[PDB]
Amino acid sequence: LPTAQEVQGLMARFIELVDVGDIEAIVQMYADDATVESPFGQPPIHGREQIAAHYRQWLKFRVSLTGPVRASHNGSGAMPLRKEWGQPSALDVILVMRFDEHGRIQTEQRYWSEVNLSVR
Repeated sequence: LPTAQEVQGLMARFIELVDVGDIEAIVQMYADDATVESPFGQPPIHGREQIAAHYRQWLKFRVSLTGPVRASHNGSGAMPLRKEWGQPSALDVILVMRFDEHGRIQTEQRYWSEVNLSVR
């Protein structure tokens, strides 16, 4: 499993990739059978093709870290971020990721809902 420093690096890079919107690079950071859990109790997204399709649908956007990555010794980490984007809207999110032996995202948990949305 990646160390804590490696997890920090990985999750930072993930943010960069989402910010530029490089879908292929994003998808490759995920394990081939990765699972992305939904904060809405919808079915999880499973596997690179579904993850790709969802990132393609999902992607006019700015994503940034609002604070340091919190890395662990168990190959996982959590980070706070803000997504910004007709009005000036923001969404506050926390992402939790568990990585496999190859430094790829094995599982992802996403924390946010409408209460974290600000339309201003």
